[PDB]
Amino acid sequence: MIIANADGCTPYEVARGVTIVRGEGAYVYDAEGRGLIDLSNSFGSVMLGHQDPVVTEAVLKTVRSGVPAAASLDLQNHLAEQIAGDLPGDQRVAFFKTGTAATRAAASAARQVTGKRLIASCGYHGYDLMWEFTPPGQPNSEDVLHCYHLPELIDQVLDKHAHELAAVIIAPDYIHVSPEYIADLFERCERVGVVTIADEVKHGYRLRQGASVTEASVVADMYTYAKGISNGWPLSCVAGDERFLKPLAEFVSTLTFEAPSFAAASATLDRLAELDVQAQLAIDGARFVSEAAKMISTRDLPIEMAGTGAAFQFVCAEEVEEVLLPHALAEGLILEPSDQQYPSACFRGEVVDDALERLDRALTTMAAARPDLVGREVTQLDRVNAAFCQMDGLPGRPDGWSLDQCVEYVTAQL
Amino acid sequence: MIIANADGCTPYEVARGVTIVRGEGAYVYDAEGRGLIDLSNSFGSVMLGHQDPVVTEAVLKTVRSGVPAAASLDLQNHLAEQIAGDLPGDQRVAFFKTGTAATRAAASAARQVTGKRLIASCGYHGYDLMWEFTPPGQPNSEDVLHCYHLPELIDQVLDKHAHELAAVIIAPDYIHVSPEYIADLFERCERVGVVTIADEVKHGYRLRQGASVTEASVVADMYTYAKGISNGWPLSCVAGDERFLKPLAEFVSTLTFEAPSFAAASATLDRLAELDVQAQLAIDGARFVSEAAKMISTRDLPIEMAGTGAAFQFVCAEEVEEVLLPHALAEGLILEPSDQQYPSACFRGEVVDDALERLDRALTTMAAARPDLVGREVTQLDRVNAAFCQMDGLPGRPDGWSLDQCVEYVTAQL
Ligand SMILES: CN[C@@H]1[C@@H](O)[C@@H](O[C@@H]2[C@@H](O)[C@H](O[C@H]3O[C@H]([C@@H](C)O)[C@@H](O)[C@H](O)[C@H]3N)[C@@H](N)C[C@H]2N)OC[C@]1(C)O
Ligand SMILES: CN[C@@H]1[C@@H](O)[C@@H](O[C@@H]2[C@@H](O)[C@H](O[C@H]3O[C@H]([C@@H](C)O)[C@@H](O)[C@H](O)[C@H]3N)[C@@H](N)C[C@H]2N)OC[C@]1(C)O
Ligand SMILES: Cc1ncc(COP(=O)(O)O)c(CN)c1O
Ligand SMILES: Cc1ncc(COP(=O)(O)O)c(CN)c1O
Ligand SMILES: [Cl-]
Ligand SMILES: [Cl-]
Ligand SMILES: [Cl-]
Repeated sequence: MIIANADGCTPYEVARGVTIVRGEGAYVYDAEGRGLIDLSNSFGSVMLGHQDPVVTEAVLKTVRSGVPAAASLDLQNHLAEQIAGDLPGDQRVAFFKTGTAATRAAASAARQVTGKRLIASCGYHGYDLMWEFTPPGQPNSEDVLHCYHLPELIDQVLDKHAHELAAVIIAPDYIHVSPEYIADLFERCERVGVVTIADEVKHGYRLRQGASVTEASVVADMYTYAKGISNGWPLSCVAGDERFLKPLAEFVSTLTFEAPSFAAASATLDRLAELDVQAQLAIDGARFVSEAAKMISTRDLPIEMAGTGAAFQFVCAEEVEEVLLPHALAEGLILEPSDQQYPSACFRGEVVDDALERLDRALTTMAAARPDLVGREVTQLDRVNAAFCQMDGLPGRPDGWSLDQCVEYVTAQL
Repeated sequence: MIIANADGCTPYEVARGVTIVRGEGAYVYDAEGRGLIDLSNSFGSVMLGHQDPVVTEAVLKTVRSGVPAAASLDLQNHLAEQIAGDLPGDQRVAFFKTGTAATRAAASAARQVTGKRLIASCGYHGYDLMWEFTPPGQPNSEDVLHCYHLPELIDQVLDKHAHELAAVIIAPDYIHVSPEYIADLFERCERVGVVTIADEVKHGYRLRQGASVTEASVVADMYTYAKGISNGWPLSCVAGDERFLKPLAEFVSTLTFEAPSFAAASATLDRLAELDVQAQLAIDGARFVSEAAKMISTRDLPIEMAGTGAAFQFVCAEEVEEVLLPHALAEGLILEPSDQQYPSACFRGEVVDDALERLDRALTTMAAARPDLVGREVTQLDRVNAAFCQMDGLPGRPDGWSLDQCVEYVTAQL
């Protein structure tokens, strides 16, 4: 086709054989009027639900005013205050339009302050070539080294380059590793004096009202947000200590301060607080995951639930996931492949029961269509592969694997 | 304040002492209800006028549908077809959210295809550190060399690095240099086989329905657009030959394909065609500039008009511009400093006469407030300084200047 970039982080791939035309709350609707429970939510950018009435009213009033970009100083500063006030310490906030822009800007700030170039990384930070994964110990074309969330690989990069690193940037994750495991990655870098960036683009405002790493007893020099803050409107930020944010003074685009996205984001943060969204998702998602695990068990299918609350995953072999996903779609349940699911604030009350009923039907048709899968075992390699897709790293060194085997595994995935 | 990035390319700086609350058509309105003719138009991102009724209806319908990101395949492909169809050749289109993202992506594509790193540049391509200006012959921190629109500096970089360059990226401009001058910059690079990027972020869809360089008898391997295509909504693109666009397949963000901006952009391109916008601006802007020059002449003030149509500039010393701009604001006319003005499609009919009447009053109060300025001469250095701010380069080597003097001048501006 003529659109060159319809690949990568594009959501709703399971539904490419149907046509989605409307979204409302927890549901999206196809061209035939069928409602589907949406667990993609634009890859987690929709934290409140589609067409949230308060976000929509704020955007509509802003559009109808016609106020041009960079004129709504009170609103822009207010959103910055909202974001900074949820982080421990004294932060300034620089706004961008995508998560990739925010993470590259955070890295650029660290390079400007330290005068160093090399960056070490765990996780996916966006589409820019600076974030392209290369094997352990091999700097990519923009001088970024990738450590795959392993403390031993962080230790190697620190042993060889601690004096040379502008920063370490870590995307936290908690489905397959603990908060203590994530905190240890940050602390190893802090102890040698390396600037830290907590890449909260995925989890910021999803797991709690602020940065996920705060609850892991971590503080970072800079934090990046995008998905959680704006309910599907294109806004992101770097929030961090003044020393690192001052070099971003001129990091501005013509439409950095277009008003509709600021209105959406400020309303989103207020609504997340008002509806107690992250705490309620912890409860409702836990119920979904526990009941899903029970249904899988009674049907003897080779799937395991991992995680809970706002971030959980159907762990299974690729061959099994390729059956699960179409069977769920046929029952009106949209799941993202090779990733966590992304429930929104609308995944509460009867919506959870509706989703469970649809999953129950999908598991029944799956077992009837593919009886050869009933009784199949989930292997260690299934679990490792599922973790590597979800968190873009290894969930610690798997039991029985040497560090060399970990490096060979990761290299083979690229 | 807590917003770290309120500097740089932020529009409406002349109005930082007043509060703008509404925009409609050619006008914005302050908190006291006063209407001001807007010649910033969000630094030229508003090509149709604030709250264009057709763009607004398309956006509102899209917001009210709640359709999530990446679901409106027909609309996304349609916009790509609209853009590619206005360029000679067979293009594919990769979408981004800001002009800076598009120009960095175009440069990255050239690096991927050629396997080379060094880039040569004329003009401003955005806020990323890769676009930070350094003196002639000094590569910046991301291996970009800056040539300041001078053919002799392009020749030096080609003499030293032609075999090494991934691409040359040129932002065209036509206020202070001719289309033939711009074409020569591209042709010098073509002849030695270097990939060319026409950075049309400012002029694409402003001067004609497509790339400005097309009318200068230029073709480029890639083109970047942003300001002209979306009437203030955050959307940009790289449009170019398949060989260069294929490496951008995975250059995607979660909200690359959020629907409101695509609806705005597709409606904007249709409206620009329907209202014959660029041709009509050529006429109305020419009338404004000619009459403005006449009024300046009768009042004997040290200002010269440069350019015409959709892109013109009040050329004067910084000391004079600092009087002109507040005096124009006091008469309800918003001008951008140290740049061209950016009239929109609403700058037609009686709006042009209204703007001329306001300018006439501002010139009268200026002459009465600052009688010492009456009869002052505009110097060569005034003209060169004005060109350097507007086009981020030299308008050819000024008369009587050596190439060394040009290099020293540019170095002193950084
Ligand atoms: C197979 N090589 C992959 C490479 O393709 C790429 O994978 C990304 C992956 O990281 C992204 O996925 C990542 O980002 C998404 C978010 C963007 O929606 C998160 O939801 C998800 O948890 C995270 N794994 C996915 N969206 C696209 C793949 N091409 O980056 C990591 C990698 C291992 O190098
Ligand atoms: C004084 N050093 C400057 C440096 O500050 C910067 O200048 C930019 C300038 O290029 C931009 O201006 C540029 O981009 C704007 C567009 C973005 O609105 C265009 O309208 C304008 O014609 C163009 N000159 C201006 N918006 C911000 C300055 N800091 O980039 C060029 C430079 C010469 O290195
Ligand atoms: C953790 C993380 N960091 C950064 C990014 C990049 O953000 P974006 O897709 O908005 O460019 C992503 C991908 N969305 C992400 O999940
Ligand atoms: C010619 C040119 N190129 C690229 C850019 C960068 O675009 P943006 O401000 O949208 O990031 C600009 C500045 N807007 C520009 O004028
Ligand atoms: Cl709902
Ligand atoms: Cl009007
Ligand atoms: Cl961006």
